[PDB]
Amino acid sequence: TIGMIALDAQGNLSGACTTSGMAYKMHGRVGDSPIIGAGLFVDNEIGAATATGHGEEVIRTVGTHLVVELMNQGRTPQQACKEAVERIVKIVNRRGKNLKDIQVGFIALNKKGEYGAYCIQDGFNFAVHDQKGNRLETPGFALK
Amino acid sequence: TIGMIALDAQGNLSGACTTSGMAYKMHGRVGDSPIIGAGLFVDNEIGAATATGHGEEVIRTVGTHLVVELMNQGRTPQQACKEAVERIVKIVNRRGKNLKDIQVGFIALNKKGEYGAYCIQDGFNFAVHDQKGNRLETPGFAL
Amino acid sequence: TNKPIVLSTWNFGLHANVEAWKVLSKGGKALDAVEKGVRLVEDDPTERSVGYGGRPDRDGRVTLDACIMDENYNIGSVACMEHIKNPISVARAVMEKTPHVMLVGDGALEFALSQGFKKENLLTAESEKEWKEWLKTS
Amino acid sequence: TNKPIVLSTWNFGLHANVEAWKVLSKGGKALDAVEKGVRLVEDDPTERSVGYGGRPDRDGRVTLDACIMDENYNIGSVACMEHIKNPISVARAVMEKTPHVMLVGDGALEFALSQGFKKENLLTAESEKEWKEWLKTSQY
Repeated sequence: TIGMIALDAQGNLSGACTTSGMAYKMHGRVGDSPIIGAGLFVDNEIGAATATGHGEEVIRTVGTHLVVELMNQGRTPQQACKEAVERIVKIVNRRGKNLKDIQVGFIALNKKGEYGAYCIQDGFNFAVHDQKGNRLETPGFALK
Repeated sequence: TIGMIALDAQGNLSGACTTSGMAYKMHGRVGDSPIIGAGLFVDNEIGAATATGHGEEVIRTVGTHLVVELMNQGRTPQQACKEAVERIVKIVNRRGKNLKDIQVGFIALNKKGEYGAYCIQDGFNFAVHDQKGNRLETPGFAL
Repeated sequence: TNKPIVLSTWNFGLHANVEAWKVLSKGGKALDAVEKGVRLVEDDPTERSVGYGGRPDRDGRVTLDACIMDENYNIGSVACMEHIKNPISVARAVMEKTPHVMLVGDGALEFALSQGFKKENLLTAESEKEWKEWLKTS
Repeated sequence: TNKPIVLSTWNFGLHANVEAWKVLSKGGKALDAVEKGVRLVEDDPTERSVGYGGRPDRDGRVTLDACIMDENYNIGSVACMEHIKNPISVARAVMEKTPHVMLVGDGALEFALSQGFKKENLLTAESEKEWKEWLKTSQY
């Protein structure tokens, strides 16, 4: 799975998300990648975000929309990603599930070019490309 | 399309959305009814919401998830439904579309048993059943 | 608080609410209530907007979409499913008897049948006729 | 304001970022940049988690999922589609040339072929082999 969000020279946002899904999944199974507000969501008035992790968990939590909406509430891209994860962390615990068996994270971007990234668990990485160059970065995580 | 949401004696919320989609649609076309956060979303800590009508616009704004999140911010069920359809009418105009060919309805309920609804065009009603009885109400009224 | 209470869309939602109330008023779970309610409209061929009797796509196929969500974020859904009268139940089956949350197309029916769901012709002679009539203009 | 800028998921995103930058760095549309960016990962058979070379379902079928969102609230998505190496491009066609926003299964493949998209064998030998090896240790 690969999720990508971008802000062009015009200050416009856009995003793409495409995957083959979970290997050896049931036939007809759909993950978060193609669901708007789950694997990806874009609002040229607030910002954008794309997810990572178990598609089943991202769908039930509508994470990506949650992140963008939180940015609409005044949160910076990073605070929105962190706040969204911490909320899903509670939801997970509510379901009596161990944080070690579930991963859900996001990378966000706002109209000012500001971005964020946060996940439940450590180990994920993403790529950022601006006038500073192309680089691999690590996000923040709740499990620690 | 029939969307249903309820709060039992335990104080637990649940929702259900089933439909046959837009008539004469492209073969594998899928609406908002099967998508969580679009045609339906439930959060026992806040409330539940479900929608009907042109699903394309509901998937577009993840309506239901928005309605619940709004109620989370403190808005009343009706207020959340109202704000959601408003965001839809704004995007409809922004995309250069005519609101005349669009109809979207939202019905919402919170943990206190408070409910409400709203839509774009006249003609959409909702049914509410509580300890007082079973009746039909017109969105936008009451509250 | 105003509980128990149920809400459903459109005028036919009134009769559907009665089936849900039967569960609610007795103290039944909201999940079972919202399932029994919408199912009433699924089995009704006079309601050509839900399940049985529903208007087909441009090809003359009746594909159903449905999803369910309980009080603890457990979800279940099915999209573009054919021959199954009650997709709301298949969605719940996917929620409880599957490690996934959403199934579509053939994979939906396959799983459905594997669960004991019967295969039926959801296209009523009335919907088939109205369809053919539409084909003319488009 | 920091722009342009591209964000990509996982390691292969670094290479996908380069493809998107070629567009963004020249003042190109963000929609065209993100589409081209992920397309590279779809065309790469070495990346078995996206498009071509992706690991199939238990039945051995490679079904892809994808969605796209632009700057004007336009959206497009396809799920459980097979035989089309670039599902992100077919999703853009759904958004641009269809009164809908989401297609799945054969109908999605039907529209794709109707737009000029070509039928291809996404199941690589490696992916086909590993799947057969799975079936054994899986008992399916």
